[PDB]
Amino acid sequence: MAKSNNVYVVNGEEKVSTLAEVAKVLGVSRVSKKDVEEGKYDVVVEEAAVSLADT
Repeated sequence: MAKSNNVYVVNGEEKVSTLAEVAKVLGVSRVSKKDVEEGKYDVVVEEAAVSLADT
């Protein structure tokens, strides 16, 4: 994940401001900021409108 206004896309679906969203699709428990920092999966991070950035 919950950032100021940095939001993600649930593997190309819904937009949520917390990586717990993708964890649903990724079949994982609570994949969070480690995904962003370690680069686990191809999740996109952008303020509000994502799916074309991944900051």
